[PDB]
Amino acid sequence: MNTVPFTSAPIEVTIGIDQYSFNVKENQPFHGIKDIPIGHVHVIHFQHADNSSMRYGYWFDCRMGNFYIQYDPKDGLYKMMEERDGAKFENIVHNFKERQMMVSYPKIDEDDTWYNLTEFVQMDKIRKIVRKDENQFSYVDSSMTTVQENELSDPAHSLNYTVINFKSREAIRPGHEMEDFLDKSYYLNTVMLQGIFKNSSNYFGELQFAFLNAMFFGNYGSSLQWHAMIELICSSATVPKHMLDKLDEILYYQIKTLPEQYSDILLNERVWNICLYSSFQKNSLHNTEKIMENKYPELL
Amino acid sequence: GAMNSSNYAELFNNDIKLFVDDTNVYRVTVHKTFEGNVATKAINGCIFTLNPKTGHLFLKIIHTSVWAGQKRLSQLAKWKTAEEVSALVRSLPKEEQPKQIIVTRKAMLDPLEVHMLDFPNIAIRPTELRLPFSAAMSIDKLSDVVMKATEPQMVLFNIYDDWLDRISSYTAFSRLTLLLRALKTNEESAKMILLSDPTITIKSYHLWPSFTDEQWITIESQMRDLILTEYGRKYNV
Ligand SMILES: COCCNC(=O)c1cncc(Br)c1
Ligand SMILES: COCCNC(=O)c1cncc(Br)c1
Ligand SMILES: COCCNC(=O)c1cncc(Br)c1
Repeated sequence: MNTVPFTSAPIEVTIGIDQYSFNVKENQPFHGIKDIPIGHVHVIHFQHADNSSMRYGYWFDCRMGNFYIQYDPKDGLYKMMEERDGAKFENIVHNFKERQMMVSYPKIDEDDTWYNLTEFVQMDKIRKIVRKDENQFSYVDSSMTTVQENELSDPAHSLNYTVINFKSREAIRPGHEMEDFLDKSYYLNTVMLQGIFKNSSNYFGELQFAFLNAMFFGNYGSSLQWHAMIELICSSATVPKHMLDKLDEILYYQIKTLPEQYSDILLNERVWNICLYSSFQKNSLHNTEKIMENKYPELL
Repeated sequence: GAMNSSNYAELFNNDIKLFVDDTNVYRVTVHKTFEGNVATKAINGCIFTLNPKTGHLFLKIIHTSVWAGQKRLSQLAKWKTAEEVSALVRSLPKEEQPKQIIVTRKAMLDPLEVHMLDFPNIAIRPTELRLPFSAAMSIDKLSDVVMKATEPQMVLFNIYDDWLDRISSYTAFSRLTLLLRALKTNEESAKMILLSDPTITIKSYHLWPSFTDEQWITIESQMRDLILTEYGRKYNV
């Protein structure tokens, strides 16, 4: 079990760890988060008490380094840092562990929510989307724009998501205009799966990363990306059965986890009604359609 | 964006553009089967592609053979229209290609946009005007060439005849739309009006009769009366 230790909590902040969150008061004696499960990526995120603007946070994998948080009073945010001196860090952590100044990642043993939301998410793949190569962790916030959004303005700080556009020559084979627009199997299976993702685990991985950024930071372009990747599968007549079954589980847990009061902005009525009720795969997402109908029947 | 009353003069400026109307592309007669069911029989159709500035009409005749063995023909009709419009643009020298294509029904936007991805510099636009282009199959010479075709075929017309020699493109389009609106609301009356006086003839190379300026005024006046009338006969006003 791994640990993200904090130097101090100088400003009142709501702290997220994965799907958990807790409040820390200005100058409360808080020195981080312990018992973090090894084997998954994680996200630690932040909303200052004073300015609910800018949710921000860091995607990390504890197997890739010793990571600590120090508040920077110049840049005014909680910054993730790597400590390469592993004894200095283990000593720093042990002291805080002994003085019980750390909250415990509160995983219920029955609960597979986080695993189910992150099954295909990899730290090396996040690092080729969020480009900042000197660090092993990846910063994201509410206002970061996607590569595609900037086409329609700082490139270093963009979310380099996989550009999906249903009215593009990438998506539409000369001479198959009607065929390829009304049935996107070519674009899904040949253009995206076989030539970019290489397998569906990678497609599932960006889809999962997209949703989590959209839900944890209210990143609009991540929301657009998540819906686009859903719609590309649902609008394909020909999808491997293993991918349909897996998508159904993926979406089920995203819909289960979404805060009920955020359904409003984070769920696109058109995409969802299309995917569940008109698309080729309208009969292939039983678990997702059942939870959507019992939890958000207004949207439909 | 969309084309409406407020930007109506844009149709007669010097940027090449085309209207496209697909309302006569897919045409059926509906009939009873021996077993007392209903079936359709397709008849020939056409795409109505018009340069409003010049009066040039690119009438693509849609021969019933193109539906053979096809399913969902109302949806294929839109893509078939889009394919043929795209083909026509590609056939034109660059300096002759349109800068805008205005579709008269919104369901044509996506099919045309996808077929024109090679022409990112041609804007595909809808309109809010309720243009009467569906009535183009009430023009006898156009109905005839469509019904006689035995194969796919493009025929070129000037729907303004020689009018631009005497009036502007704004006035010629206004006349056309009034004639077409009349034909749509009451084809028989509209036609009786146009062909009453046998001294006025239709030149072999024209669609409408050779009216003098003064005879066009009278005609235009009678077509309004018809349209106001039929609006009463319809609404009892
Ligand atoms: C040269 O050492 C200065 C940087 N390291 C730290 O300040 C530190 C290291 N690990 C955990 C925690 Br919390 C704090
Ligand atoms: C190939 O573009 C770089 C990202 N590729 C992935 O295949 C992927 C996989 N999992 C998560 C994420 Br986030 C992306
Ligand atoms: C009134 O909202 C206009 C933007 N619409 C959204 O649905 C949205 C906006 N920002 C983030 C996310 Br996540 C969703």
